[PDB]
Amino acid sequence: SMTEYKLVVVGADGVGKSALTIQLIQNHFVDEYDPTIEDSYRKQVVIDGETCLLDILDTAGQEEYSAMRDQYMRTGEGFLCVFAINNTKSFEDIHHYREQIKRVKDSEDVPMVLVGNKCDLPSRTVDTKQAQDLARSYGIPFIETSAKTRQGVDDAFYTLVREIRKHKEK
Amino acid sequence: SMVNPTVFFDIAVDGEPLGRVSFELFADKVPKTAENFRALSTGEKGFGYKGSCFHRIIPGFMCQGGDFTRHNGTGGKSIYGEKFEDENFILKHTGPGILSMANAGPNTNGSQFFICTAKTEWLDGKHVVFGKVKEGMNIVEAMERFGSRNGKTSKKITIADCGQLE
Ligand SMILES: Nc1nc2c(ncn2[C@@H]2O[C@H](COP(=O)(O)OP(=O)(O)NP(=O)(O)O)[C@@H](O)[C@H]2O)c(=O)[nH]1
Ligand SMILES: [Mg+2]
Repeated sequence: SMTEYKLVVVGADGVGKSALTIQLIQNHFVDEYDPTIEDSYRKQVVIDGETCLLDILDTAGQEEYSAMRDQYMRTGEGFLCVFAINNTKSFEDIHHYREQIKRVKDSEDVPMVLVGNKCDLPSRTVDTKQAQDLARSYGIPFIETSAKTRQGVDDAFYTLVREIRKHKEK
Repeated sequence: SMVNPTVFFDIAVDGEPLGRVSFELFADKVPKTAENFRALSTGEKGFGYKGSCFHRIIPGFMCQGGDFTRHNGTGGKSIYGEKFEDENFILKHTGPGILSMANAGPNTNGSQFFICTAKTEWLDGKHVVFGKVKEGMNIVEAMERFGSRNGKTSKKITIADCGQLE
């Protein structure tokens, strides 16, 4: 079999959206910060025995340009909603991303995964339980990741594909 | 102008001269912000724009540069410290040639700046406009062609020399 999924990576600036994506696509960790405007990637993977093409849209962490960002959300089938475990503001921003996705998709059931990135760092400010509780209240998975060590990177993207597939089954 | 300084950038493409862009800096209306750009253009404080890159060029919108500290689009510093406050929003992003401060939110002006190649009115009230291209808009239009949709440039566009005129 083969299928294809449009994945969109969203979240506040500097949380590691690009570093997570670049680990998945290019298998290296970018230590320098290169702020995103917009980037797109394609990769063929096998998830649960089912081959698929991932189209990943790496978006900029910013709340300006609502109409452009709404178009990303209309076209996207699932969303990785990323915060950094050492940036409380980025965690507090998550509910705004979920609200925008639901409004644009006109649905309360949109494939989404909550990603707590930078778990390698010793400067945590957001507790795992806090993030788990938020994800539970949304009915979505929570994955802790480190783009630096690659921990959880495949899991985050593959889990999102699983969420899309479960949504398509309804 | 009898009041507003004129500064110039000699633009280079992979080291080769492209041409000169001069700017009127609106010290009459935006004095602190104009003075920062003037001083960074002369290098008189011991640091400034000479050698730095236009790291983000998006056709239809703007050419952005001015990171002379990190050299990667994340840096910059003013003559007043790392950051200074938004001085005023008297002037707007009315069209091509407008020179305005880049920032990372309220009161974070440093050295990064952008030159508009179109009206960018959604930036009004959030970025401080402080100057305009005087001569060499054709050179800015030539720079714009090295950009791309995400701002990455296909050749390295730099300020090979800069200073104050008149
Ligand atoms: N230690 C550590 N640093 C990380 C991790 N992920 C990203 N970083 C660092 O955090 C900075 C920002 O990462 P980046 O992926 O560019 O963030 P972004 O969310 O894409 N930013 P933007 O919204 O501006 O495009 C970079 O210096 C990067 O190396 C991680 O898991 N661990
Ligand atoms: Mg990014």
